[PDB]
Amino acid sequence: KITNPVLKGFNPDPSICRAGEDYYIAVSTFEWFPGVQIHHSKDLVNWHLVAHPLQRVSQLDMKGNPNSGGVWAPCLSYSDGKFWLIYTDVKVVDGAWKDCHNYLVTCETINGDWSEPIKLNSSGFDASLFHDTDGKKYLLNMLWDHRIDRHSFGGIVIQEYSDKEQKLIGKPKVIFEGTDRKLTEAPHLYHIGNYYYLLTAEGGTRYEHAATIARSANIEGPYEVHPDNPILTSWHDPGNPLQKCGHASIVQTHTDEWYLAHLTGRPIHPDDDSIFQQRGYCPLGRETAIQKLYWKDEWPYVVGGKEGSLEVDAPSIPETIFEATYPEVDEFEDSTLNINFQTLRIPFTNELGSLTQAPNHLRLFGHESLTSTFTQAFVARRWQSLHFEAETAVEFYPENFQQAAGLVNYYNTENWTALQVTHDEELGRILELTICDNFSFSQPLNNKIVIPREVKYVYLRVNIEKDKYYYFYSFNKEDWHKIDIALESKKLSDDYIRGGGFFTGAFVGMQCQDTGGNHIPADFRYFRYKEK
Amino acid sequence: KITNPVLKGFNPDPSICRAGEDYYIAVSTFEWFPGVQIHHSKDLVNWHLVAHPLQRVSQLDMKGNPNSGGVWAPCLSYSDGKFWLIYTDVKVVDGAWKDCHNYLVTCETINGDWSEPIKLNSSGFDASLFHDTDGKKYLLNMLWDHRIDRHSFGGIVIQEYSDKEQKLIGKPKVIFEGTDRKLTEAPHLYHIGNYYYLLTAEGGTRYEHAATIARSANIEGPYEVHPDNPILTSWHDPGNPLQKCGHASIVQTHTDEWYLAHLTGRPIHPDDDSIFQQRGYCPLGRETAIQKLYWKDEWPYVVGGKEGSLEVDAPSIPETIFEATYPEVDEFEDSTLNINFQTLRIPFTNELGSLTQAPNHLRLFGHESLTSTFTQAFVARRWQSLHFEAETAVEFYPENFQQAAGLVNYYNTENWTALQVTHDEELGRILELTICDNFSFSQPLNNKIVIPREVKYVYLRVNIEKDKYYYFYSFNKEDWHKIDIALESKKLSDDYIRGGGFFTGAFVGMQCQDTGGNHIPADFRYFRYKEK
Amino acid sequence: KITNPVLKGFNPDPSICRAGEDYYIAVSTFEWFPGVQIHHSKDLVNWHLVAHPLQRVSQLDMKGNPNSGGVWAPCLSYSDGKFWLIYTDVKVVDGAWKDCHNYLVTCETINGDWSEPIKLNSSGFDASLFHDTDGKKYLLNMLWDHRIDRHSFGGIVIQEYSDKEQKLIGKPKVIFEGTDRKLTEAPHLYHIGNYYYLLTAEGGTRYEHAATIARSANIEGPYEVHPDNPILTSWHDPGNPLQKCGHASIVQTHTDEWYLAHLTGRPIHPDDDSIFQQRGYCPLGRETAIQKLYWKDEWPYVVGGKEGSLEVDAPSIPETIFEATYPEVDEFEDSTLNINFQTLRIPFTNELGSLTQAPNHLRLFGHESLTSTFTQAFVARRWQSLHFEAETAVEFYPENFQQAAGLVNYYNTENWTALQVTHDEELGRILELTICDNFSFSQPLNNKIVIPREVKYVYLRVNIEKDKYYYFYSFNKEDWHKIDIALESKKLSDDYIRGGGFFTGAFVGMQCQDTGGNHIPADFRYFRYKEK
Repeated sequence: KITNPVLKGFNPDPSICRAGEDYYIAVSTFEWFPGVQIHHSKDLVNWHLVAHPLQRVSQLDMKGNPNSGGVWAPCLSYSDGKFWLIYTDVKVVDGAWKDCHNYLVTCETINGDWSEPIKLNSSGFDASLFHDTDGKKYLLNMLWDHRIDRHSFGGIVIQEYSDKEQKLIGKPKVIFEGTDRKLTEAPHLYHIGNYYYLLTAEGGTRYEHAATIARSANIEGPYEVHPDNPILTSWHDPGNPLQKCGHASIVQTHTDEWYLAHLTGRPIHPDDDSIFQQRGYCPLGRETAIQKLYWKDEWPYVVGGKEGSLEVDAPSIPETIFEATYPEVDEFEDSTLNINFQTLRIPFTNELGSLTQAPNHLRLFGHESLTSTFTQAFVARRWQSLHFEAETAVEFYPENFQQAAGLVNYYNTENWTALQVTHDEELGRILELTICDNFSFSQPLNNKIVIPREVKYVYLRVNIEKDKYYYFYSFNKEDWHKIDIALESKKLSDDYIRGGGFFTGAFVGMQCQDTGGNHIPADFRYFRYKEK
Repeated sequence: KITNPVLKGFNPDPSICRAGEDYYIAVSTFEWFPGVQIHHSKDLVNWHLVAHPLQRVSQLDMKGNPNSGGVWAPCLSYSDGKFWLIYTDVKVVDGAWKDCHNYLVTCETINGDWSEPIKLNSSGFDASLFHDTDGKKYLLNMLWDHRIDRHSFGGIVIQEYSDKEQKLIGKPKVIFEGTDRKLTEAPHLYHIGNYYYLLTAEGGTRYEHAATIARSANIEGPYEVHPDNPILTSWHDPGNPLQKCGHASIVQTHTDEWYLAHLTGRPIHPDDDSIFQQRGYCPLGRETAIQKLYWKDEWPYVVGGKEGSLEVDAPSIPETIFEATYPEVDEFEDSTLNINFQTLRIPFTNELGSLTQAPNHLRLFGHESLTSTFTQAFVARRWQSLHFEAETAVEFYPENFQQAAGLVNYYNTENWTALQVTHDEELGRILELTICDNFSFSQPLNNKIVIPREVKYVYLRVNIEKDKYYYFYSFNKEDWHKIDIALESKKLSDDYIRGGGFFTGAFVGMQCQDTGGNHIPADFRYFRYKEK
Repeated sequence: KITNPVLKGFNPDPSICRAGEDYYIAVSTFEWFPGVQIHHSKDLVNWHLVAHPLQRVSQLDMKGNPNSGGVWAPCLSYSDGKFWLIYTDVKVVDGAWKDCHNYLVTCETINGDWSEPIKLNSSGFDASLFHDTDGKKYLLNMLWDHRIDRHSFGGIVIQEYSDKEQKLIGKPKVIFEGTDRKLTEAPHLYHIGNYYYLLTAEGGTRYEHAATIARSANIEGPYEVHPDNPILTSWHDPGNPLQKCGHASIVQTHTDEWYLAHLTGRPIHPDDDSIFQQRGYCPLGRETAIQKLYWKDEWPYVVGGKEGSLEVDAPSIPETIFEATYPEVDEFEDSTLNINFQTLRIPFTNELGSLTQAPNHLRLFGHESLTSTFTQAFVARRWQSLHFEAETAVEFYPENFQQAAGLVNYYNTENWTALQVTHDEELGRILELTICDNFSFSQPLNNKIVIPREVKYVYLRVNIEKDKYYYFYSFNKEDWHKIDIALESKKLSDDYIRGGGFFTGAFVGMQCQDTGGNHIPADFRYFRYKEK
């Protein structure tokens, strides 16, 4: 009944919660704005993107943030008639430190105007708010240890949160130090029956990823780990469809059934290497899956095995399907950017672009290049399948070589490919392909593609076919020309990019840059996205 | 008479200009705030720091800026009864692109409140404003070419600036492409006699650095280069006291004498290598020197040779000495931070610290670590000699290992050494030494230094002795203890650090970090700096 | 009964074979001379080193061989009243190619004078001779594919060997391509019952190492893999005492019992990392272990699980213990170098040293440095425990700084530590510590240790304590002095050193170098080795 992944493409660190008969899953967004994606569902089978809480700079200011910084694992809960969202803003993703700050924002509705952030702490990421049955609230998070002679993951800390005083009270204390899997993080507390279940993620978000659970009669612990721990992991099984299974969250349906949401990666193996050595590449990044749970001796177990299955029995609730959140062909007729579209770090303002200046078009004013962590006029959407076709049409009249606009497949500032309309001093308007492979730049087209002066719209297309993708262009929307270069999809995956931050996924979108200072506009007639 | 360097320590890209009988030199400050350092002089022999124009976030927002980004070479000029300051904010310092934006701010006085920035262009750095004798103004700057098959330095461009419309008018055009020295930048135009002299810097800011000059009857050119070009360079002479001689600016005194301000580096040779292969390390970064000029056949020449001399004949103007801009021992009795003190990227606010909360103390509230490009509670000053002694006393009571405060010798987020008072779970308060060598972290003290509970102030000192420096500490201002580790000064130099940005210099200051979230205060009683 | 590892220390790629009621295991030696170590046993519990077949340059010429080159996995068999030894001489261990040559030498006795080599082929390493029940012989080996678009491991090839013509006949052909574990190598054929069992090693010699088996009615195949393959591997179990379990060989005792010899690594975890990410370091290199087998449905299985156990049931044969092959303190009274001692690449000749010139001493004439792949006067023995104490006494009178002699703990030319008596121009005789960490040299002793002129013998000792080892010295055999530097044992392990060749292990021995040309002698009075 439930077919995983439930949330395809870049949708990591799922935080599932129930509000009456409605189910929500908050996922990490990192540098993508607006921050935190929230999906909704009635039956746990069918889902749809409904909100992005962090829409204001006062809530989330990520200009200048390093790749894979910003919003890490979020925590969404429901209590006292409102939603509670705990999020982090990571400023440093490399080195001995991991400078970050945890905040809290609330809202009675999932898609309403969330409150201004309440400062919590900064001792570590993966902060989570636990609502105990006695009315008390506690904040959990991992402790980051920068000291040389100690492992960076110093354990799980807890501290009571005063709702009235809007701050953490008392003193924090370590309640769990993890198992031999180490890299203990993603703490989530649950008061079920006569025990307090502490759920954590261990082994890192790569292939050693796992979800461990422990219990204690008292909240302070010590916690005893599950007899068959980890309750979720596929490290030992490279053949399993779902990999990197960890960073989970538990939910009890209104039908008294138990499920476990968790992130996962579906890798491709294009190099023909030994899967045991080279586990694979995930262009779709880390996605969200949901496993079913069963109880035995007051211990939760994953139905079908700890590895995680693709097909899972759905709860006993009537089916509720939702309409598509995006049209196959977006004609930009609405004054609001489609919810599936996001910008880098900063909000989409009149400065970056407009949907009203040029009716039925997405106008993007040229700004900084694709290697900039500050201001990019780039509107993109996630790669939610390894078999799709994205397309757009752009009216662009560049006057200098520092002006380019087109279709761009992107992971981070150091990894991307771009097919843009630009200006050559001798040839005039040309269609150029630029590649940034882990900061290794190249413009492989020896024979530049010249664009006739009478061409109003330059049609750009990209076809993703599992391990490879190709670019196509057209001047009249009938005759398409293929750019004879088989680009590798693995180069836009979490497993390929360098750096301490590799927590996003491949994106495809419309972009315009003007490093000359003229902020030249680029008009995109439409944006098509169709999965096979 | 004039003893070079005139501006010691981190003071690169000098832009000298005359205002009546007053002389000013604006230098680059990069990530250090407030931006742009302006020095004043009457006789060109004696100088003193007088102002930092960019004090507001609206003028300069560098939060998140990469190391050596931000404020590059500035251009200070005087015309129409006011000062004109052209500055750049570089966002990207590595890769094919060098995303930056040029701005203009004015002020009738050198230390008054400068105006809000006027957007100019972004085609390249080293922007300069030229005031022609006919009342017309022109903006010069180097053209950055990101394209693979071409040099990044695409020549010198010029475009007329409309003072009335507050914007560049017409179209820009290349007027000079440089010589075989390449890396043509730092364009400065001067209308002297029957010619327009275009001064530029070539060969890069390292040891191949040079200053070239060309002339033309008309402003558009083409420009003919000096017959004995470059007019300034010591590349061919590794033994010359002044190295990296380039990025100059010309000034004509009120006594009708000509001088050439330029950046320079005074390297040390600690490794005992061949100076021809390994030219040396400059812990003091790039400093400012002034050479005397002489005319012959309508061409300027450097007096004493193009290499540059230490002793230069001063102009025929009476001597005017200035009082020290800083006390040997700063007791923090003033509510204003000494002008020689600067912070990283952001302004010094009540959030970061205070000089009023704890009278006669510099209170610093713990923030992010030394590896953060965002918010650091770090107040530092430049190393203006290779023979000095810096000292401070701090009252700190850390409760967790994520809180540390002390003395810190710093270059960038990846290169620094820190002697801080911190907390150990087993030992309590301890004095720890942390080292970040090109992002390689270490804490070499095997035997931790335990600080007794009754100790109110922990005295920290550092002695710089040319190629090496040592840390000292004390608990009662009588008995000093040496930390037996000979730290190398070369590790805090432009020539040692990795990355595309290596344009600052060594700094020494007071710091406090609290990655726990408590923003714990650290009280520094004083800050002593005494050169030998 | 059987306690693994049976062969401790550097003793990889075990090739077990039975000769009546005697059992032998041939292991790889790589650059160490004499080539191939052969151990003997009667009960499979107690073992002892008895021979090194390749003692002549005509058989093995490894002068100039790269680290971890030379003798790779050997194949020892018994048939027609004599022993057959297949060995390889690998010349290239990095890049697209792996230039090597396979040879065959025979001898009626295990420790007699083996014959001159018979050239076989060069298509790949891991050559093995199979003696079929019909009197026919076949050579097996892996196929190395250097071509870019294919895996280097091109499968298992077989070709009939003519004993009469002393050469391979007919044409070779691929009979097996392996499983998803890949890196298929170490082919061994066994004709048991109605099937031909092809045993191979897969997943590489690191932690993904495994032993796979397949069967076929006919020798040409195709071969069907074991239903629960691999039959041996501990990749999925980082907690297992035995790691890197692969490259096995099967033996049927005279008591009709089955056992499986295989290499294994016992890693230490000194960095406090996650064992799932960082599996560990093996200073003892790859050792040999023996598992018991059991048959079911004509398929062999490892008793106790595929991971491999420490305690294994011994065969039903009476216990036969052997006397120690080496004295705790070697006083060098015999004219024969102890069998446990080996030299690098070349044989121990009068040119390198002598046991007769200076009776009761091991005289070593100074030659090339420890970084030379040619001629080193270095006599060493393996580290067969992570808890031992090695000691020696040397009488050395160096006259120049290019002469040094002492105690050395070595892995390869780029990884070692040495405590040697040398000459300083100002201080005279001094004791210096030199370190080569992955080709990064350093002499960390700031205060040089001066040796008084009246000192005849300089006592040198080293204490290995699991993850760390320390050097000690003395001038009178009573008062020891500890060099305060905690050296890491992980730096002399297979998992730490760089390069394509990482197949040996840590050694400890006596050395003397004279890069001046004088070949200065160094007299070592004794060599002690005592395991805790």
